[PDB]
Amino acid sequence: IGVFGCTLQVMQDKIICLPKRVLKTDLDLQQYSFINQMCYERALHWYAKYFPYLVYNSALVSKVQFTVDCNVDIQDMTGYKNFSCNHTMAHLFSKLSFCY
Amino acid sequence: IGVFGCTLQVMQDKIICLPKRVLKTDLDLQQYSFINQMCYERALHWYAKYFPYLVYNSALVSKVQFTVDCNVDIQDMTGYKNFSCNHTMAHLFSKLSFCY
Amino acid sequence: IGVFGCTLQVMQDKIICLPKRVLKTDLDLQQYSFINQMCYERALHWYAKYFPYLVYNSALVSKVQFTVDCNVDIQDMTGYKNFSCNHTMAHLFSKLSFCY
Amino acid sequence: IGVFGCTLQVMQDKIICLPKRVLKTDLDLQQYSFINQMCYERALHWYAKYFPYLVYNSALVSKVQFTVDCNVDIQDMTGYKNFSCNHTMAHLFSKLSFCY
Amino acid sequence: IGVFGCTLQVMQDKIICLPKRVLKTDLDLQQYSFINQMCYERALHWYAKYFPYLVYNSALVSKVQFTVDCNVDIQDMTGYKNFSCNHTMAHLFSKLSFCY
Amino acid sequence: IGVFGCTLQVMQDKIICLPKRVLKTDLDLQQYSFINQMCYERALHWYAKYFPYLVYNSALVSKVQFTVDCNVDIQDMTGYKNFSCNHTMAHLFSKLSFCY
Amino acid sequence: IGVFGCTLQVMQDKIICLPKRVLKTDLDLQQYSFINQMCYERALHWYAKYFPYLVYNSALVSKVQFTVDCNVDIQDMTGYKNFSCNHTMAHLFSKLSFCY
Repeated sequence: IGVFGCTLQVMQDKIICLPKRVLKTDLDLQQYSFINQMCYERALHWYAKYFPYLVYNSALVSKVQFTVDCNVDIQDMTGYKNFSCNHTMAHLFSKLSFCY
Repeated sequence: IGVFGCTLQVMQDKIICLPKRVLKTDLDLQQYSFINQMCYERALHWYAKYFPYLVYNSALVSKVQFTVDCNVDIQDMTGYKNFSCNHTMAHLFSKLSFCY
Repeated sequence: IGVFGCTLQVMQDKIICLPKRVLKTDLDLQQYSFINQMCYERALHWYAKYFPYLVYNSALVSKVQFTVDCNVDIQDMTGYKNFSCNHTMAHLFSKLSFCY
Repeated sequence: IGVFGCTLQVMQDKIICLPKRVLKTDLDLQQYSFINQMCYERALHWYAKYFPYLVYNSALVSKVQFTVDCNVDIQDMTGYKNFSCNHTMAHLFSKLSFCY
Repeated sequence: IGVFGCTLQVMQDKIICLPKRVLKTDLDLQQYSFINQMCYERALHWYAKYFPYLVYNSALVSKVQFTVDCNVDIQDMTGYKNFSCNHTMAHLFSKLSFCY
Repeated sequence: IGVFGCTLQVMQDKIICLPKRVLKTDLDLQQYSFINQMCYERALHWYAKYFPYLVYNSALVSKVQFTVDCNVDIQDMTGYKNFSCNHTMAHLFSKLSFCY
Repeated sequence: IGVFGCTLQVMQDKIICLPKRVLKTDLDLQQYSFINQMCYERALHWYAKYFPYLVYNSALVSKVQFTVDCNVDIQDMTGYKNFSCNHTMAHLFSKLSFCY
């Protein structure tokens, strides 16, 4: 399953982030990708990233949720700090892990 | 069939959503993708996602429809809550399942 | 032929729809794709979709045409209801079927 | 040859159309593609499309030319009727046919 | 070599054209591609196209150059007639032919 | 591992850079890519680049960090000198190296 | 190595150019590609292109540098003559050549 997991990680492991504190946001695609990857690095739990190398989990199953909030310190960098984000494979990996 | 089902799930399984309560919507592509995946996670029935892993269905056949509505709580996030959505694989998978 | 037909279905089976009642239309690509799939589900005849699963046809050959009109109920949703649409494989599939 | 021809018509059989009667034209990419396929269906001679199924030609060789004009009736639909169009496959397939 | 030549022809044989007589030019991508193919058909010498079918050349080697000028009659069509153009295969195929 | 490392280097070795000293920045995609390449060359340590040719590291493991600052002299070229940059594979390669 | 070198030349041998004498530059992507190819043809040393055909080099190793300045005569064509340009394979091929 871990091999299939790394196929998912390479192909479709993407998250999408939009700012919360204040609907156009006047951010370009480069800024959007930068914010997404920053929130992936800081907000998403390390289990999501480390799962495909693997193939204590009792707390891990309930640890990760679908939608997340990250207070990424890009104030004066993108104009916002609080960002709400989501990623489609959250529930997919949750079901996989409940099966796994 | 289930292998074919996960093929369609990987390649062409996207839904499209547009707001209802009030034609430009001044929403960028990132916002559109975020709304699409949010409504896919919330509005779309779990059978649509879980079909390719399997390969009680009597109510499940009539459960889903082509066009759906999601009242996704993204106020001050994208500016709208009610979103009308559709995806091409709705009727396709309905026909496949009636055959299946 | 039916395998070839589903090849054209997956790769190049695309239709394009433009509003009729009143040349920019101030519609984004997401709205265009939504209208395309909506009219594909509604206006396009079920034979066009169901041809590659088979592989009464006397009425089917003259049933469909190249250009179509759909009065899709997207008023206050996209701003127009009447849409004229066309798709390239219409005449191609008509020729195939006349051969087939 | 005909197999090669079907390869080209899948990959590079694209025509481009621009309106004649009156340099921005304020037409979106969807409208451009719609006009392209419309004029391809109406203006381009059936020999160009039907060549890869074959593999009387004396008139066919001089029948088609590189650039074409189509008076496609999309007035109040895209804003123009007369369109000048061209595709790179015209002279290439003419040379192929002269060889063939 | 001719097989390799037709490989570069299918993948990378693209030319770029810009108008001369008078830096934004307010031409869309469709118009740019149309001008590119028009000047490719007109300005570029038939050796560039016909090389990969082959595999008198003494003057033919010095015939073509990297950049070209073409006065394509697209007045009231794109707004300019004189276009300076260049393609990536010019010096590459010149070296290939000097070797060949 | 080093072969896999060069697979990542070819596929997904990308960085994103945003200006620091003062949220739109009115920089095009070409300028964004140029800034990314500059800061990838000057800010990213040579070990990140040279890892896939190898396959003293005690200081090298703690040498690099996820987010970096790059002070590149493109003033009057893109309008800014200080940029903050990040790349996806920083943590992945740090974990790989710690395992390695 | 030369086979690998021509793989890089086909895939990722691209350069980026921005004007120097005077941050938006109001140049479209077609103009950007045209400027890039012009400067690649004139500025980049013939060794960079001719390396994958071979596979006197003592001066060649120090001959080229990563960033270049090229004074391309497209005044009244794109609005600028002086351009600073870069290409990603500079340091990579310099290391390869020092090894080779």
